[PDB]
Amino acid sequence: NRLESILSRFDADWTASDEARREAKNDLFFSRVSQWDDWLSQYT
Amino acid sequence: ADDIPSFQNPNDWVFPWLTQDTIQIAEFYEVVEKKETAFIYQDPVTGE
Repeated sequence: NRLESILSRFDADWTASDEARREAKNDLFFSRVSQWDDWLSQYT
Repeated sequence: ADDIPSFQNPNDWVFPWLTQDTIQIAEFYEVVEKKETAFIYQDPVTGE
């Protein structure tokens, strides 16, 4: 019951702030590691 | 908290956003002038 409420709050908070987190993570990876964000569909 | 309020939707679905709150309530402010009454007293400390 308590865990259910905690997980519901966490799921709402996680889903409500997805695009910004994804874009910020992409920015961090682009600025720190490398600048060729083509890991997917590579090696062909 | 058992009934879900609703109102006009200010925002728009114009982006690939995942979810929305979809819970909107409104507040209404108004101002009136009625010329209400007032009381005049005498201050115990000073005669004013």
